[PDB]
Amino acid sequence: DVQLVESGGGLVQPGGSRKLSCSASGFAFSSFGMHWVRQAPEKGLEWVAYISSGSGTIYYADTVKGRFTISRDDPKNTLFLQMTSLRSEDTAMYYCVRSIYYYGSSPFDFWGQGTTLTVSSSDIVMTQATSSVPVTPGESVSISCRSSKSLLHSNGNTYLYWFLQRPGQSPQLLIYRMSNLASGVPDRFSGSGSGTAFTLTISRLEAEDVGVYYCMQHLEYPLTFGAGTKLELK
Amino acid sequence: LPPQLSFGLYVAAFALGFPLNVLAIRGATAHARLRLTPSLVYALNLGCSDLLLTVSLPLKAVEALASGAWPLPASLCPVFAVAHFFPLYAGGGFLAALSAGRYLGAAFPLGYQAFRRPCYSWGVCAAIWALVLCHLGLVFGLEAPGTSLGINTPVSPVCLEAWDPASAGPARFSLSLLLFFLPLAITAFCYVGCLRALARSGLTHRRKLRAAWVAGGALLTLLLCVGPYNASNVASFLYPNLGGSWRKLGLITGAWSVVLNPLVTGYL
Amino acid sequence: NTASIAQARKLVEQLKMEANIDRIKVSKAAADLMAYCEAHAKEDPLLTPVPASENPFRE
Amino acid sequence: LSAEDKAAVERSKMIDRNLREDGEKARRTLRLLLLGADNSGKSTIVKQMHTSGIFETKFQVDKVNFHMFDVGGDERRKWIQCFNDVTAIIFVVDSSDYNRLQEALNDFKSIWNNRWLRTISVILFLNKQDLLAEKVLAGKSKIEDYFPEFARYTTPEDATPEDPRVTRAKYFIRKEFVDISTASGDGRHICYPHFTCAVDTENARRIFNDCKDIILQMNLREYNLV
Amino acid sequence: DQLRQEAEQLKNQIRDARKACADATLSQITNNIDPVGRIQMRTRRTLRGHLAKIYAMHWGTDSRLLVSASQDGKLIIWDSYTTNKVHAIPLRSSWVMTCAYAPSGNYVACGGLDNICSIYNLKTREGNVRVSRELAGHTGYLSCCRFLDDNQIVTSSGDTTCALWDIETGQQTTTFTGHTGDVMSLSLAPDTRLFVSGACDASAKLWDVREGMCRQTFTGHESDINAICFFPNGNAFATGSDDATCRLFDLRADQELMTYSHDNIICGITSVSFSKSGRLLLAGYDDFNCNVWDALKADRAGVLAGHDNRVSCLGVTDDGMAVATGSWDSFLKIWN
Repeated sequence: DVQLVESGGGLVQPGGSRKLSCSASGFAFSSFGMHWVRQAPEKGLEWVAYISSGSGTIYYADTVKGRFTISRDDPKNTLFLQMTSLRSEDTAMYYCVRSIYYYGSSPFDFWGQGTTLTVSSSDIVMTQATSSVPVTPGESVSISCRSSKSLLHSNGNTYLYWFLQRPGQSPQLLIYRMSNLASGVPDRFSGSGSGTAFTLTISRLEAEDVGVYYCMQHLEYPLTFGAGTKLELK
Repeated sequence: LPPQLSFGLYVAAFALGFPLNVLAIRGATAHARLRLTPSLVYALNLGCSDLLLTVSLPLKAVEALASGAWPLPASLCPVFAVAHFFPLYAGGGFLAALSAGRYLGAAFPLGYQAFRRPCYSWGVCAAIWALVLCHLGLVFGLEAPGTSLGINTPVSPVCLEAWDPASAGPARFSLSLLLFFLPLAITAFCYVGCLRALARSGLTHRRKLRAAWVAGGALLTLLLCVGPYNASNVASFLYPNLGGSWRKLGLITGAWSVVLNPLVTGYL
Repeated sequence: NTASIAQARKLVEQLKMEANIDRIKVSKAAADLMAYCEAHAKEDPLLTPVPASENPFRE
Repeated sequence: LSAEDKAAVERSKMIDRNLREDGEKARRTLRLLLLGADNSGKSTIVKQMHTSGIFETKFQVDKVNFHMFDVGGDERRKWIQCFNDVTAIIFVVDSSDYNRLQEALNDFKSIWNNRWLRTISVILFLNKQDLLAEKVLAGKSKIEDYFPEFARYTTPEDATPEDPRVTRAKYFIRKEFVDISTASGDGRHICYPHFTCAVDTENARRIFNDCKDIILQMNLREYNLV
Repeated sequence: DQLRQEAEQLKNQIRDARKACADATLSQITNNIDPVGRIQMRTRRTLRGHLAKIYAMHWGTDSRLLVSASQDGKLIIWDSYTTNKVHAIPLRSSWVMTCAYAPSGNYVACGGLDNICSIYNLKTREGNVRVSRELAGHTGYLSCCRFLDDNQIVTSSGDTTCALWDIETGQQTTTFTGHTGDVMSLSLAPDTRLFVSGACDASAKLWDVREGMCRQTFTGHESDINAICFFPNGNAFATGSDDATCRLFDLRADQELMTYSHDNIICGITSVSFSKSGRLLLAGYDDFNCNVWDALKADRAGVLAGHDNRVSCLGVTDDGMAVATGSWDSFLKIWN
């Protein structure tokens, strides 16, 4: 029912300009914060932009600050990203992320399909410490993640987000805290940890569990992803 | 007038008005705790301004015992003096605004009920505050563009009473015309309109007479106590020949405003 | 009428309920209520005030 | 202090803004509660016209919106508590029937002396005046059979009137309700009697004028004048 | 006929059996306990979002996220820890008199003079609260509603009857039996097997949700019963009435146990609630504040004052950490 169809990618000469649009349907778009998240064709995810509901709060990544602009059109349910003076590192894959914020909300639940952009020629260190795990289906897999700063807050929340990206598919939200399982995720996924170290546990492995797992922090304004641990069948 | 009689009138007005003002402010706060209305805002502003003036009376009383002498040091002379002249041009103006509200409560009841906010009344009151401060500062800057400021010593320092009538005339006349006579006209027009609306929409003869008497306090104190002071200022501007006894009578009627404003048109 | 004899069965059922409750007296059930009241008294924060460490409604 | 807490605070602020806008929009309109026994033509008082539970009516007079609520379910003693803040109670009573006139007077007395309706004014509509005139000129039915004081009653000298018998019967019927309303209340709320035929079309103007008077009373009481 | 005579003598012998079961009073047994002392709770949170009279509230099972219903056609879900509004639900009918919050936290309910019980879903994929279901079988105004679970809800309405509804089918399962007056309040037992309901005929009734008819009847009031609440153990309940009095009845004795009243209060009682341990009884009155009685000693332990209008609703959270009340001055206040 929830659809986020975004377009505007292609080949752009360096120093040029480009507009990326995203049309939303199947949900009350005006009541959601919306993110632009960029991943390199060989690296992992990297948060770029965020605009709150009602466009009262706008946050930019430091690498794209000044030359990138995010805007929202609520009558027609559309998000816009205007980018100017493109560098060589902006050739990437762009996802548009739906995210709401209240007491029991689960942010970053839905992700867009993405657009491909090609060009011619402090922050929490969110580490994984594991490039990949060779494993066979059936057993249980534990994936560790660490942060340069303690993610525990005085209100009791921890703000750790475990995401899964299937090969050729958009990332999906698995866990939105240490242990709060997301909607539609099987019970076989679980998570735990402490202020600095975190562990994601998968009890059983099927053919659809192959993919890259990311650990993300949501403690403060800059959002940093992990390096991504790849789980594949062998 | 002998200095002793003026001293006695001043101290009597202060001593009998201060409990009246604190009781009026207490009643206004008690009524405003339940809910906030523009009438309560106007009453609170009038009460606090008249309380400040009440605090202002006694040292001028003991100075008038000394027949124009100023035992207070000069540095405390101007910052105090404007305070004694602060509500005499402002508080009655608040009454005018209050009268306007009463007009809006009578001529257009549905529109006033559906389109009133206490924030509007607070902004209006702030407009009077800024207006009277701005014109008081502009007039007081003419005293010394830059002896002590606000004190002229005859050949015995004197606080704003030995000032040159040639410069005192136009300034006081402009202050009395702008800050009193226009609010007086607004109050009179609003009273006439409110009484006309009450007559056109009568409900009970006894209640109509009671409402007309209650609405009569603002005009009565505007042209009975503040009125003689501005009239004396106008007469001094037009005729600089007569003595300063009329100014003393104007200040005595200002003390009568001190004793009379908390008595009528207030949550006492 | 049918309604009157309907509440006749209704109050027959009420009599049966009072009869099987007649084994419990006022004193015994009052003692049970007393046991519950001074058995869970240390739990509720409404009786004994709780310090700021465990009170989430602090200013 | 966290980012999610700040975003939740922003969402709460947006909700507050929407609530304030809706509250002002609802504050613009005026609300009335319609009351009256059956066979009194209460539904056809206003020609201009949510039927679940309470029948709803909306009509505009001089760009002023009135929402009239008619509760279709006796047991009036309980749900009346919801209507202690309406602008007025439109009490419609049939004057053509003398058998149920005493019951209607008792109902009006119960509404007037209600604990939660201390400050709610009543606009009284003495409906079906033409049937009253036809019955009183028929001569078969007399007010003295039910109200003996009509035998000792005469029209006031300050009357502003049709047949004089019609006028005296109408003024007696009005004076009963006026005496009931003036026995209690003590000026907190008053009554506005009005005569009305079944084919009348100016009832909305009377309701608008009485509502304007009530709002004037509220404004005067707000400024501590009455 | 003789049916009235046999019913009268049947009532008489039930009364004789109740008198025989009454060998002592609760006051005589409880006189040996020391008093709880003066209880003076403090107001910590004030919720100021509503613009009309608040008629009901209900705490969540997580001790936060309380739902409240007001006359401006608004349901508001509050995060009580931070005074943050989570959801604002507009209502089709502005005449709402009751609201319930599901124990699972996924649903809310509302109802009133429209004779409809509307259940709203809070956790949807669209991210907005939508009307999940409407129940339209009652012929009178809805007075109270309580969630048995996510699929069953028991409502009490102004048609002198109480009903049990299945959300999925949308049809009422058991219509129970009628009182002789308007049913004003309803309370659920902790084991969710029985429930008590008070009506306008000064009578309370204990019903079983399984067999579907009335098990017990309690009397003793002489005016409208407006509020009702079970004891924490489920073996007792308390009613408040327009007589300015509360009565604690006992289920296993079928006899009126304790009466709470004072000479200086004559106004009716709107909401009645118990503490977590059951030692304190909280009663909201029409004299603009709340009273804290001792459930055993039957004396005024404290007073919660600060509301500028009639106190309409009360509620104690599951862990007993705080109590939230709501009045007709568009205000909800939290005390501990």
